[PDB]
Amino acid sequence: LRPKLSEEQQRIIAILLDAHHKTYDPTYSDFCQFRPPVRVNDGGGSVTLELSQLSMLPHLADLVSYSIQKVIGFAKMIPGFRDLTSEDQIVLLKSSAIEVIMLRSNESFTMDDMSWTCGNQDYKYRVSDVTKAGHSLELIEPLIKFQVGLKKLNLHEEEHVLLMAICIVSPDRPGVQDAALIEAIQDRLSNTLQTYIRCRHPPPGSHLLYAKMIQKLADLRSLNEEHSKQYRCLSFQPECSMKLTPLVLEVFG
Ligand SMILES: C=C1/C(=C\C=C2/CCC[C@]3(C)[C@@H]([C@H](C)/C=C/C=C/C(O)(CC)CC)CC[C@@H]23)C[C@@H](O)C[C@@H]1O
Repeated sequence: LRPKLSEEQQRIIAILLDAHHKTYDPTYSDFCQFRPPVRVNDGGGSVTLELSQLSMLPHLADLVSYSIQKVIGFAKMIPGFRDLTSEDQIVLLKSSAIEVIMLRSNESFTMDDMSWTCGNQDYKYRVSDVTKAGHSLELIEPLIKFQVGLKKLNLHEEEHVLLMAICIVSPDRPGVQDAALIEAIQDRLSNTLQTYIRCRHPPPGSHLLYAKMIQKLADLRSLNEEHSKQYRCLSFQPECSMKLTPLVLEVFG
């Protein structure tokens, strides 16, 4: 059976599409306002050098901070999000923030050269730029693998925004008070996505896609954990906090 999207489901999708268009600039016209990217000579990928300089940390910290502000705006527009207590809202935003950033970044990721291209050469981020920000291959390599796998699913924008919404409203986040409400909200998003795929998504791969999408959410949890480990070590570097921003410090600190 392939039931049609209900009126409510169509409206949910329309709201999510609109929320993403208001919170995701595909021209990347605000990036010049961030602290400029600085790329030093580190051909050897020296952990010591990278840690002593962190030349890309200020720029990427601003990009991530800017993105967190956009994700918050996006979340507030998710049907049902505002019915939760602010306490539960904060908990969900903090624990999913980096996952949504990795998800939403897929839009700027290109398989031409395995990089995130955001306009001109100055705003093209490769593996080497991330190591210059203080992170190691243990997080970077799986991150790239994740980006390629997500790209290959060739998701419609409707499925892309539904996945980010589902990612944010997870009942199994450490610290949630009303897990039942959150689960109710997530199920409504999940059924919408499942219905949309069977309904609007053409073959090959008509089915299976949902499972593949749910699996990516699991993958994210792992990246979340690894990023968290590396951020901690990174905060051990003296004078590091000044290279970040208050928002990043509170969300990952
Ligand atoms: C943000 C974006 C973005 C790209 C994302 C990138 C490319 C550079 C390295 C990033 C930022 C990784 C990287 C491992 C995370 C780095 C974060 C560093 C910190 O640990 C702070 C969390 C130190 C500053 C995660 C996503 C990825 C560009 C646009 O698509 C909008 C999106 O919305």
